[PDB]
Amino acid sequence: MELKNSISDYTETEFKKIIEDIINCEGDEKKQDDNLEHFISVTEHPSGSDLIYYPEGNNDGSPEAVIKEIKEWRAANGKSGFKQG
Repeated sequence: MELKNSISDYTETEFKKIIEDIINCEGDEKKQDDNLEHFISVTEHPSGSDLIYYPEGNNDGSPEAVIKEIKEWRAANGKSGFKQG
């Protein structure tokens, strides 16, 4: 989706509504796919959907641990996470 063209225009909680969008499925699979491009796009986070469909043991499998790994990946990579919340 042609949403906020970067993570630093996201906040952690706007990204939650996208990340929750999918986990719930506010949609028809296709809506998750349309997110899932976007979830690469803003993030640069190389896994994409691997944090969502193949999650590991840091992961709570909720929208929380992905937001975390997006913060934590971006900052570990030296990059901007979302907004300063």
